[PDB]
Amino acid sequence: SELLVNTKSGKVMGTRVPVLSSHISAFLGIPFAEPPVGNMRFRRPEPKKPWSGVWNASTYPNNCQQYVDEQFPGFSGSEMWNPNREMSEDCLYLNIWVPSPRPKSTTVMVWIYGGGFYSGSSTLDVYNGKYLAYTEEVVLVSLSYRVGAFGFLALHGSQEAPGNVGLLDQRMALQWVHDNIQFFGGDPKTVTIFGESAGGASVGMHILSPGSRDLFRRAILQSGSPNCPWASVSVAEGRRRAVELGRNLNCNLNSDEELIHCLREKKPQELIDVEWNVLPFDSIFRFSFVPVIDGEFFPTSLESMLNSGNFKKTQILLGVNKDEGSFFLLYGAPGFSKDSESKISREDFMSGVKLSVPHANDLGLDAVTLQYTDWMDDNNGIKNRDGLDDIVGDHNVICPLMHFVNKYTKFGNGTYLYFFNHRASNLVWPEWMGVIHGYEIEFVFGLPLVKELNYTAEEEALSRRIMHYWATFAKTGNPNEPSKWPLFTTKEQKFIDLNTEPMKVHQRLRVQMCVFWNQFLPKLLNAT
Amino acid sequence: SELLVNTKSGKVMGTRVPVLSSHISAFLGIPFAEPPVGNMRFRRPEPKKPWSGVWNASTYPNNCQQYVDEQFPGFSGSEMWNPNREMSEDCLYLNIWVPSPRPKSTTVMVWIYGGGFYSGSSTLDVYNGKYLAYTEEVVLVSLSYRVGAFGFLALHGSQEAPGNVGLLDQRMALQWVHDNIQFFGGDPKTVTIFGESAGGASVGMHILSPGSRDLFRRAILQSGSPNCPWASVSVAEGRRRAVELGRNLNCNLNSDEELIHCLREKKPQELIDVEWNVLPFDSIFRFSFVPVIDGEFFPTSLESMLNSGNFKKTQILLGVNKDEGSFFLLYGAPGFSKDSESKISREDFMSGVKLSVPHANDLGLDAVTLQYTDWMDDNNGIKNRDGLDDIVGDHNVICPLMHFVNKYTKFGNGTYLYFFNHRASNLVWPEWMGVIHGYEIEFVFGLPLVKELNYTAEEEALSRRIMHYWATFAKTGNPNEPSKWPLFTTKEQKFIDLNTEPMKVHQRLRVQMCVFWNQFLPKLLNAT
Ligand SMILES: Nc1c2c(nc3ccccc13)CCCC2
Ligand SMILES: Nc1c2c(nc3ccccc13)CCCC2
Repeated sequence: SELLVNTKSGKVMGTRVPVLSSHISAFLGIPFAEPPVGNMRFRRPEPKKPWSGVWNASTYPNNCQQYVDEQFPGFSGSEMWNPNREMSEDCLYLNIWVPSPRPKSTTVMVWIYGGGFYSGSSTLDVYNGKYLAYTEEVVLVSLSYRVGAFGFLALHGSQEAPGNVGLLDQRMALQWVHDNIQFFGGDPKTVTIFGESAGGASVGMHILSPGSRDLFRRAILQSGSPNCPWASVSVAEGRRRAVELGRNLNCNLNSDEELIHCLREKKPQELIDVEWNVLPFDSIFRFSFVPVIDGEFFPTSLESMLNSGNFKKTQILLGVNKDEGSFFLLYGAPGFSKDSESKISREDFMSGVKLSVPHANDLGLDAVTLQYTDWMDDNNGIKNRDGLDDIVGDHNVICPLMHFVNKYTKFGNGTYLYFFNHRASNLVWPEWMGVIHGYEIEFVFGLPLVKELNYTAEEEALSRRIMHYWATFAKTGNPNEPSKWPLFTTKEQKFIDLNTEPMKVHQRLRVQMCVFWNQFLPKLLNAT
Repeated sequence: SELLVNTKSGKVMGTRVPVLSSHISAFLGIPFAEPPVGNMRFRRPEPKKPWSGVWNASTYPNNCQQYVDEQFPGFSGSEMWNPNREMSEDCLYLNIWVPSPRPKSTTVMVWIYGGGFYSGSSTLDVYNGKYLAYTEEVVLVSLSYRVGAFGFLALHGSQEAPGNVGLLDQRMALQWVHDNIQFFGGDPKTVTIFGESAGGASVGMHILSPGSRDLFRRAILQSGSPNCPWASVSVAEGRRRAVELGRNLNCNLNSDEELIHCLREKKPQELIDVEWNVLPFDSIFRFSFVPVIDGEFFPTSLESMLNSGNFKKTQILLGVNKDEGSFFLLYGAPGFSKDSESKISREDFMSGVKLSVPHANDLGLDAVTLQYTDWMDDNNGIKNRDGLDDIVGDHNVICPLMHFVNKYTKFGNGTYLYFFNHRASNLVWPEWMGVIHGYEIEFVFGLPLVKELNYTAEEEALSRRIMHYWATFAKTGNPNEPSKWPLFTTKEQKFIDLNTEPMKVHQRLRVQMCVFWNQFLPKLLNAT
């Protein structure tokens, strides 16, 4: 055996993959649900019928349908994130990298990919778990889940297209892992789900959803938080967008049945083509088809849940990157461009903030500008570029995350917080973008170990520390082997910097700005 | 003669006063209007009937009735500001210090005292013009004007008690100066009115009032601005307070006639006793009987006037002191005390801001706290003490002054701005109060020249510079004799520090904070 495994669904043949100077076993493309094609589009996933024979798990699966990014065709910095396999609706599979020799029972790390809920692949090279599995000796798996319309369309009172289906796909994979990781050497009672962006937000959504709390132990959230403004919509909104999509394809909108049948006949690409049209406003960092607060997956509003402790209580490890805004600005705010150093004028500055705070009213926008502008240097293009980069970041990633942390820490069983602020020496994006959203993942997956990728030795050191913290936290529940990375406490809110220097512990990650967003802004907008 | 002068009202005999190593002539107590006693209380001042004989002008006049401050009885720091002569309703007189030998025609400086409109005397030792008159060879005069109820009660549609009467008294003295300073060697076409606190606000009110624009050339405003929130009330409000006072003395409130007669029978002290009761709210830095925007003295709201250029266009010299709040906090905010270093708790901090912003709503207060609190050190007593000291100062003196400057500069003929931030070495108030409101006046009047007062030599130097700037500006219109004290421009808003070091020019005095008060706060409060 070694490469032959009997799972409760059938047998699977993997491959021996080279890792550094050795090998590992890899089982790629194991199906975990029935292909949600045909009349199953938009419906919740079915558990997969067992198979006879041996499933060949030697190649990656297809990727789900999604919007291909071709804003900088050929550019590696963007291309590295695009589906590198044939897209297909039939894309619910999972991959597992297992050590050699196969362990008896060891920790498991399940990776849930990001992509703003409209994109993502498990087959990307920055998600190749061979290095982590090998260096830390853990079993690592990667899920697949429907993104976009296909995974989050939500005609609420319908069985044909209830929302959150992509969320259910995640769960189903979590189930299969629970019920079969043992045959691969993993301990089902010690699986940690980790994810970034929408993945990190999904993770926190599993910590909240009653139905998923039991299929995992601990969780890691990277630049994501379930309460982030771009991660959920009400049923009403989902309906709104669902129908709006329908009219863009000129579907009969007299009933959900008609609407849905119609959408089920359209070719996948047609859906993607008009997907970005249904948003209700001009905005940046906002996605169309996202999780809906439907009353099932989430019993109540996430805010009540956070306030009542209605969530799984384990320990979590989470964090943020220094320049979370960059990517969003560069891709859709006027004035930024990849080959320029993007100095923004006050005109484009004000245009930017409108895009970042789509729900603010005049007074709100005014309030934001007040805080983010250096009044004694009002028209400085560099300062304006940077201020915008912090508006997007604080509003959309840092401040909601800090909110989550504070409400979770009251009842969780430990919290570790990091601030990743290192720019890879080989970054191909411009220096103005800084430490970009998505850029710590190279570290967590150990790509610096690959000398051919040109990282400095000091960075190799850094990913090994990161990988260890991640692994040790997954096993133990504390990232430190027996300097200490302090626990985060509501009292003395400590966190650490995660860069190549001697570690520094700091306190109160972005308080000043975060009280503005978490307490002032909302009141303002409500009073008005 | 020398000491005998014929004025258009009658002859006056002065005194030769020692000044340093020499002498000067001083004419103290020259009447300028008919004593507003009896049935004239509350009424506008009459020009004084000429007299026969020689008026003996050898002693100071009586002081107007006012509230004596006895919060720290015997303490010089407070006592220095209390009436040092018998108070009387008969107090409209003026004083003039003239050089020896009498000049032919020279610049004139008329001092209008401060006191929040409820107090003030011209006879105080820090307003003794012998040093200025001598060192700079100018004619210096000091007015007297009714303060409190007696000078600002305002039953609008009444001839018996129209408002702004104290303001008219100032004018009348300005008239007499215009019509007779020549007999003392002064040039009526080169009189500069200077004043501090309410005096500085009065000065700006003369620059605005059509009726006074012609009796003076230039103006100096120290820690005051006509648009400061505590300097004026609407006719409605004045009526309100006028009647409220009436009920505290149980006057018949069926008519202005009854009310007024009643108030005219009360002894002066009764009025003072309940004077502070009529305010509409708990507050700090707010006075009861103040100028009313009546449509006569001020044709329109001061804001329209500022916006339309409806004001005298000459050059002005104005400024602020570093710690304008101190005195107000110390006198009526909970937690501050003279012999303690007043570390304020967040409780008293929040109590303080409520007192400083009596018109803010919850959201407004919230907005202030946001800006003035150091969120990463929330409970620091020192930081809270200081923050409050800046709330009061920025809200009540610095920010309105900067507003005035900006609107005036568009149409004035030159503007010079200073930031006085030197703490006298012999200050008897605690170090936490810093550079207190009122404390530059010692400098402007040259008391450091008096060696018996114990100032350092470096301070002697400082008052001579100050006195020169003040004198030279009064003559020329520019404080610099032919480093330069730049003009203030709306473009590059320069100002200078006025302390014993090498002069520094800075830009944009308190922009950040001032945009909050001048533009944000008001909108907020209006939207809500
Ligand atoms: N497509 C991208 C994704 C991420 N970052 C990116 C950064 C730049 C350009 C494209 C990106 C973060 C994870 C999700 C996908
Ligand atoms: N009574 C006072 C006045 C001023 N400052 C003071 C400062 C401390 C205590 C009393 C004061 C400034 C000018 C007006 C009067």
